[PDB]
Amino acid sequence: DVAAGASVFSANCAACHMGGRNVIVANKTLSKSDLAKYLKGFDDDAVAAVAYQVTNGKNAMPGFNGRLSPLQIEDVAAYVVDQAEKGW
Ligand code: HEC
Repeated sequence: DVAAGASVFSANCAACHMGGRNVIVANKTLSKSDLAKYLKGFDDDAVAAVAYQVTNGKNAMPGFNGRLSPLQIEDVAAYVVDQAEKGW
């Protein structure tokens, strides 16, 4: 689950979120704080909130709804939440 999410992450996310940052929008990192400050519902269900932004995305953040499977999405989400909580 988290090991799978790691692979989905480096194959589809590392390009912009290397080390849990945000090369495009500097202040929109994948840190615990940022995910809390900007991700709706994050403080309700962390993985679900991340899985949401991943499926739909916004602005410069592309959606993966057609490219990734629901399973691959829940996996990268758990991985991200895991990394945020651990500090990357
Ligand atoms: C570069 C083109 C990106 C790729 C490919 C992915 N993401 Fe992204 N992400 C990007 C931007 C420009 C932004 C911010 C957009 C905005 O204005 O809101 C984001 C944001 C996120 C977030 C929330 C970050 C925060 O506000 O703290 C999440 C949860 C996120 N991105 C996850 C993520 C994952 C798992 C990806 C791989 C499938 C991924 N992103 C790819 C730009 C880019």
